[PDB]
Amino acid sequence: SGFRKMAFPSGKVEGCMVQVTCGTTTLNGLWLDDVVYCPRHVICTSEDMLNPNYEDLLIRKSNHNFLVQAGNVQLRVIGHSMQNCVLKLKVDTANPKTPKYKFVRIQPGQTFSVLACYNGSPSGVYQCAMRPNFTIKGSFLNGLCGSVGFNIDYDCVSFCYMHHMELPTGVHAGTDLEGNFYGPFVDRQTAQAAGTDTTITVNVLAWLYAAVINGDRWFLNRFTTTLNDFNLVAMKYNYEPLTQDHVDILGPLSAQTGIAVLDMCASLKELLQNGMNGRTILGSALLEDEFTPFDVVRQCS
Amino acid sequence: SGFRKMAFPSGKVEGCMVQVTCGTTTLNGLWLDDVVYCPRHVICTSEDMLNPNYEDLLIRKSNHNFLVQAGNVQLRVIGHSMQNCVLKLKVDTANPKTPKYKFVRIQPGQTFSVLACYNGSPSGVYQCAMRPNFTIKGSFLNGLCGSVGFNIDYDCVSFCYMHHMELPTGVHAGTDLEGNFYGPFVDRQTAQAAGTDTTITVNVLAWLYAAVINGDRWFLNRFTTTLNDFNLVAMKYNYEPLTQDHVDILGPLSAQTGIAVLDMCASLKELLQNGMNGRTILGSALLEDEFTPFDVVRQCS
Repeated sequence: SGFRKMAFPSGKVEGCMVQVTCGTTTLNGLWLDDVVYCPRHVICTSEDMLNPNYEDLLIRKSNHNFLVQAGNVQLRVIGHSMQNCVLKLKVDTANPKTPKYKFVRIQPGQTFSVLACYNGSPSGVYQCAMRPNFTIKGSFLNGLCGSVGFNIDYDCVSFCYMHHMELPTGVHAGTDLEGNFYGPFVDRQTAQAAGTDTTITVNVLAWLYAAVINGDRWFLNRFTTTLNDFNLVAMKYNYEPLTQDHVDILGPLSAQTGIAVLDMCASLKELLQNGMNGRTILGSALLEDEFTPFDVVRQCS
Repeated sequence: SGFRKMAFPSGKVEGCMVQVTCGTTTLNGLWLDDVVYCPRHVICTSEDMLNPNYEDLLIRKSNHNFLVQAGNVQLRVIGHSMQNCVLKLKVDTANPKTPKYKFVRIQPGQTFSVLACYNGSPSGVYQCAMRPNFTIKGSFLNGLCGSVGFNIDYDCVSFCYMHHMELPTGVHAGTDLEGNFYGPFVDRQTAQAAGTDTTITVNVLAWLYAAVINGDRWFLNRFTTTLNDFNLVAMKYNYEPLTQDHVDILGPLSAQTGIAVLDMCASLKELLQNGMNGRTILGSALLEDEFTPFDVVRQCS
């Protein structure tokens, strides 16, 4: 039938985006209260990025080397500090548009919205997943460093990602808002390998439930299986192993559709082995894994 | 490789969404200056919708039957008026959050962002195309009547769509902001057929250019063709005919990639006839038609 990825409304985040320029390098910053968060690599020349000593580089910089703009306004940097891979630029003006917010570190396979920004100006909003190997796919953040990923729960913006770099493979890597990289990556222009990526099994199951809910059910069979038997097949097709926590997470969708989680696992098992025979599910010719069980519940209920 | 659909930042639209309740029916309204725009079918009972005389129904209603809420605020309806299929509720308070805006009527095959809203509260943002048959696919606006589609150019929000209804097939139908339906549809609960849908040829070509730009070029062949010869094949696979205006529209992408528009048409011709042989283009197993040439230019340049 049809099922679209949905991003959170970006309004609350838009009012926090600023421009941070240092030398010939301009990237995006996040302005929350009297602090502007941005990738520490803003201080690096192209040469510096090859093997930066950030401690030593940061020391040479002065406040007045950091040009922070919010629209047409110029915010004066009062003090600069480094927390892991993120720079914290203290300013004398609290952002009046600061929303209720938390910093959160998300798990692999979870989803969030990214407000893609160029030089402090919002350009667009994307929905994406953190891959099991802690990268983001889609070639949508190229040179848009400092753009942030988030989720909105009630009135609160939970910031979970800040874009730092493209790996040589083109995939995106970044940090949480405390500047800790997702995955084994470092903010240096060197060869770095992402792990083997795997398909997010729980998400694919969620999406199949979505398909049933939307009347697209051709793939449903009258088999069931055990987690153990299913996971043998999963490993073969580079699917993340399915846990009891995952099964527990899928309960509401199982209850809504009257399809036991392990029965849905049996239908996936058959799709993996036989393919889709030139057929589509929710208008897609492949199995989609960037919708969480929560995403499906929110959109389908 | 990878290429994600991007919605416009929704902030400017978020501040315009209101709740309009009439009887047991609650839907979304657009609050611009001292006017609230919403589907006229808000005044209809479930029974009324089967065959409404809107003129007669509107007459029975009074201002005080229209409950208009902006967050926790209650806006008093000063006067109510009907322009085609949209109700215009005059209020005594101008929206202080009114952005620079235009009302525009878009062409079939064009794209826009939809701020999906439930009862005046923004829930999410989607990117979509107006199908050649003047419907919207994706089952994302169900019961979210009054949600609006838009584009943002510079500082200006160009409103182009207001959601009214799902056709019995489940696809979405709606109007421009002057209340003129897109396509042959009416705001009545009766059987209505959408035209045969066709694939948006110019958009598919745009997306192939996108694929080349992102290093995914396996489908490129050393053939060319004429518009006439191509369009013979297109008609066979229910593709929109390609015009010189379309070719002219694709010029910048042709210039960026060094691939003549008619040469790209020849590669599409081959994809249509032979399929994709279990291969993907930009991570998709089918030919995507919801990215305009403009969308591709904005995202890839």
